[PDB]
Amino acid sequence: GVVLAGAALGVATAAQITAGIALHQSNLNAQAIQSLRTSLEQSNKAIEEIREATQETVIAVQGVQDYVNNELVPAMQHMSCELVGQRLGLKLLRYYTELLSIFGPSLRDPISAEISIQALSYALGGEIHKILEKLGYSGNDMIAILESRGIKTKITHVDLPGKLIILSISYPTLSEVKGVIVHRLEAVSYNIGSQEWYTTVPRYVATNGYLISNFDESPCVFVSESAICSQNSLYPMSPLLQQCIRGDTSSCARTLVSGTMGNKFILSKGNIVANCASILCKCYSTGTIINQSPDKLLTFIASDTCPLVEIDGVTIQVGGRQYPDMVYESKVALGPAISLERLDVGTNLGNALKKLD
Amino acid sequence: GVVLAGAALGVATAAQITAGIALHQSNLNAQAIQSLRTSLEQSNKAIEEIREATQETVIAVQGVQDYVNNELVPAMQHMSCELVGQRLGLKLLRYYTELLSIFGPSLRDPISAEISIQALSYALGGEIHKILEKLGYSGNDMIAILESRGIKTKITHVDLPGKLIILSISYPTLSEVKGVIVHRLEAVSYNIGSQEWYTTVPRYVATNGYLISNFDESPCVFVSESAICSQNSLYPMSPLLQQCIRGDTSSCARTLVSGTMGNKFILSKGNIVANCASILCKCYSTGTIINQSPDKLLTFIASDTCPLVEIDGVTIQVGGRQYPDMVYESKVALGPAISLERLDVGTNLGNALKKLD
Amino acid sequence: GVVLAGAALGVATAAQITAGIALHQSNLNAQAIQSLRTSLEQSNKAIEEIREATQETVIAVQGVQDYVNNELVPAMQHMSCELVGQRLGLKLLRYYTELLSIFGPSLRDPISAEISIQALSYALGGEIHKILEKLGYSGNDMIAILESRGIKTKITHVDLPGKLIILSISYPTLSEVKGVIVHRLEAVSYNIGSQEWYTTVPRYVATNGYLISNFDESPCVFVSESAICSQNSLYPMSPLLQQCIRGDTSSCARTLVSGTMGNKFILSKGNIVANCASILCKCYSTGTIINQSPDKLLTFIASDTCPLVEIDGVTIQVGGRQYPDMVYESKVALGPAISLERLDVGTNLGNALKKLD
Amino acid sequence: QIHWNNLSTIGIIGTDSVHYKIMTRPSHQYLVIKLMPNVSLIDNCTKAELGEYEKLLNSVLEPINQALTLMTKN
Amino acid sequence: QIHWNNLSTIGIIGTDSVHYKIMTRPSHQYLVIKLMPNVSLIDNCTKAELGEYEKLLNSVLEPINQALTLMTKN
Amino acid sequence: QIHWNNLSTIGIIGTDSVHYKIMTRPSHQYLVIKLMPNVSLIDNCTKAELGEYEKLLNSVLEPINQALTLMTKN
Repeated sequence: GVVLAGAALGVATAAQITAGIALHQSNLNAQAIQSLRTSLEQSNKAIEEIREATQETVIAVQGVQDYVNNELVPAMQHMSCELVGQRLGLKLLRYYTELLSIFGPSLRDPISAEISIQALSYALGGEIHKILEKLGYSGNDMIAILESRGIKTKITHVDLPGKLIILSISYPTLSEVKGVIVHRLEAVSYNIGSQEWYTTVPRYVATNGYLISNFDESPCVFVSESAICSQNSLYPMSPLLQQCIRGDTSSCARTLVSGTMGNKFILSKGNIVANCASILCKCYSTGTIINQSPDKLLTFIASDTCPLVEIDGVTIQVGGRQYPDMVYESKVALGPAISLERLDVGTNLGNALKKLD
Repeated sequence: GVVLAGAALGVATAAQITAGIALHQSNLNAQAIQSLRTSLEQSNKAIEEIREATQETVIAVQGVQDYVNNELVPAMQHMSCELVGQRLGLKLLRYYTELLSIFGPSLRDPISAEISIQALSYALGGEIHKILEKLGYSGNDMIAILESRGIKTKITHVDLPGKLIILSISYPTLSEVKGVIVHRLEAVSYNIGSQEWYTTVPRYVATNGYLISNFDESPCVFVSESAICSQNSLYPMSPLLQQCIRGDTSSCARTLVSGTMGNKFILSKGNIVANCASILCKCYSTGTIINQSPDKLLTFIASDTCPLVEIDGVTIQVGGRQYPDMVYESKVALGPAISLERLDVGTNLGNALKKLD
Repeated sequence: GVVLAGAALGVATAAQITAGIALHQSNLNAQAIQSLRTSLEQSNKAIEEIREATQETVIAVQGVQDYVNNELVPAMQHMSCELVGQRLGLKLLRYYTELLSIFGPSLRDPISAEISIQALSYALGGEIHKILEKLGYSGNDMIAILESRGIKTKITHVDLPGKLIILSISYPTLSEVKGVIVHRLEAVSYNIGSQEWYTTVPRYVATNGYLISNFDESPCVFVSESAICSQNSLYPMSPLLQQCIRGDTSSCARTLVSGTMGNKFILSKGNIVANCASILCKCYSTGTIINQSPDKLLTFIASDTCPLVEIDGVTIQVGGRQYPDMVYESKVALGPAISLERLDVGTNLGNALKKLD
Repeated sequence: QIHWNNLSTIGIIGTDSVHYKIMTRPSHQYLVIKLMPNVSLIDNCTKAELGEYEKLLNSVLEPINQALTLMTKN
Repeated sequence: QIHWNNLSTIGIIGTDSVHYKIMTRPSHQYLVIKLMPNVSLIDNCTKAELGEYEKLLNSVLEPINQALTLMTKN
Repeated sequence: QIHWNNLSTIGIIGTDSVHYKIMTRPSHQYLVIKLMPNVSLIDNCTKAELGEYEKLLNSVLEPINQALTLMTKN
């Protein structure tokens, strides 16, 4: 038998078809729905575990319980029934405002609707951790801490006399890809003549075997072992970006600084690398400043050149050299300018339009 | 007579001039303002209807009334006057924080200021529906439900001894354009060899007679009859976008997928169209899978090819064919890649800059 | 002596090094930390001034004090200990939700972390003005009003038995750049034949001597004397934008209108300039409308042409002419179209990709 | 109007097509924001906070007040 | 894999490198949003606001309800 | 400095021109965030929620704590 006949439906998409099939995996229609209905009357609980035979435990939510728990006996002198009626009427209309914001008519496709556990907060009573706590996650553990970002919900069923909607949530089950390593990049500023610059590159990069991907910053959280991306995160890259991070900076672009702020020095692998043609680098035990060739763009420091260095009032102890030494850089090209303002890109695409003309 | 002399004003814009003219349409200055002042002293109401002779009814707002309604007699033992004084002082400073966020010095042009009814919520007491309810709109009706997006307010007058600002709001009055039809597009994924792609096009399109416009997604709400755009919504399109949606896909661009997610099948007009060279499509009553030509990119299904089809564990009943059959596609070109990351567009505009050099 | 040895640290950045040096400027580790610990036990104050000898006054914050101040004696009949225990448990878990949003694992670099005084509000008890009030700023004065945007905080120290984090905030100290003038631009619409357009330029411009910069709109507040930018605000411009605002509009681009809305007239320096080939401009005392040459794009009005003008029902008194008169414009070029939709820029960069192919 | 026959070959299927309306503004209505919390019920309380707030109100309003007196008195 | 030796010459220094995990969904769980505040404790109160809200619920739900009856009954 | 005479011919009219200031930081001030709600008034209550929160605090803090011990002790 089918629940899906095309000549009477006409139009539906992939996720909608799979949601209908998964809804028919629920035999709630086959079974009497009165038992579900008749269970939920007397629950009187913010989050309750109502079990269903040969099925997952139903978890029942409520919205606004605590004030009604509060002002029964007191309000008899504390606040009049109408007064509290106005008071409730306010919150209820606020609750309607929230549900009309999220369950309302800006909600596009309720068959394929994907409603995250964060945004439902005041709809789900303003607490998000307790429901996931019921799921069996401590919040003291690897899943609850790293991943609270993307526990998703979907719409399954609507009943009109119960006036209620039935959702079904998923279980976070972590599994690493075989050859995924996430590198968090970072850069320092420098100068050429007097101009001050630094390199414009994507904040993160992600390599899966040979393949290197771009990365999202909004769902993706960083723990010391791995990068947890609770939503699908691996948006692709470009060859003219993927050539940048691997082995060449001939194509990687460069920017001018925001005011006078910039990173003029850094410690990496126990080595101080900086542009000491810009600020004060002075050998501490010897007592003299170090100059730089004008055909060079930075200056690196290991223990052998000077054991302790002063950079504008600090006292830095360094270690052994972990780097090759500074070969000439004037035969390795530098990137073009970057301007992050779509009007400029538009103006010059409108220039591209002029060139086409 | 005039209220507008240019040699003493100097500089003002179009909306500012019209706001000044509409302010002089108000004869509040001509009439005694004491009656307005002296009415508002004893209103003691969150939202009240104070009528004004030969003028629209003034509606008076308040901010924080209910707690002061609450703790008079109880606080005499419940909470000390200073304690409640500190408590109020907190909210009042929060109210000042909100009004300094919105009526403050980030507010650009208070003559032409346009302040929507949504953002004023905690300023207007945290309830938005009741004021529009006073306007005479049910919230059970066509206007309140479809259109709560864009009921706008403007600044009319400021009085210093009353310390108050006078706004005037408009009335939502819906009127359809003569030949406006809104189409919500949608697409499915596919592959060429092993590469997985889908078509990158604007989420909505809007045609007004011959003219086809782009569309906004933030104010525009969808009811079953029409698309309600409460703010001015019809931002223009480009010829090199308008050629895409009408009759040709030779210019429409295509993208690579986000992880492995994609729409490999769809039901449209009672017809299953999919790429069954990618996932499992198998004729149910016959019992065999269907293959696809490598010179083809999808596969369409009507009743005549197979009455019921299985797509990865489902059972689909289809109807009559509503489509022309698959002619060869290799003589119709495909779009270029799309990368939604302004650094890449910037990098390649900086390439365009290199080409200019 | 050092607190910074490179062979044992390995990797750290510029701001992290300076934060470590500034942490060692704090002799809290050198001094007994018990006195700090033992002071904070009995503070019992939302914001307290605990002084530290030969050091700035420590200011102690709390989170949720007032309800615990409220329901001790009353709750003995008003609300059960468990009931209030559940009630508190709710807020506490909400407090954990907020701190896990901001102090949690989405927080990237706590050595270089920059946490503004706005976002910490419900973490810092929901009041922002009082702490700055303690700093000695009225909120009636030039600094508190103009600049509440960017008072920054940074992380200094973490203690585990006290379970507490020690921040150190800065002092707003205003100082103007020597030759910085901020111009807020504005434009009106017009037509050529029947097409309706206006000029697309950056909302603000900022000139520092010869140099002209772009400008940010999110932190930058406008007082009548100066433009206050509490965060570093002066993001750079492009030569192909900087040539636009100074002395030429041959490169400045132009747009088509959003619906029928546009500015068809303006008053500047006591002069009405408009396109009166579009709407009704009629000499009031004479009684006749004024037409425009089709080789012209606007029409300017001073006292000498007509003393009082009517523009669609208004009565405008003008003054003396502050402008040169309308020379022909057909030998001065006009800008290309602008489309603010990255798909279009992407589509045409994908066209640029096709051109490269 | 739409040549959908070219559109389904790479899968462009419009799941909804509706009309479009725009709202118009024939008249107006008055709405007074009284910034002062009109609660004399305060029983001589909040005096200090309201007294600070009074002064706050000058930086709240005055710029706008002048901006409007330039529009009215000229 | 990364040729960092070309990267430090203009200062590209990766302060962290971790793995990557993705979550999978072997099973599901049921969760009923009862939109109606089940508080008969109301003692015959809020009757008017709940009665207005009942009607609100038609514009809240019905579109979705139909969207789901088209998926079920066909 | 601005050649406004070319700017009004297509209508560029600057309604405001002000100066610009930047804030500087001559000194600092100390501010202790005590994450623990110091309310012994709790009368032996919230014990379980605070006891869960104690453990929460390790995932709250420890990463940062280590990040800072690497800066101090090296």
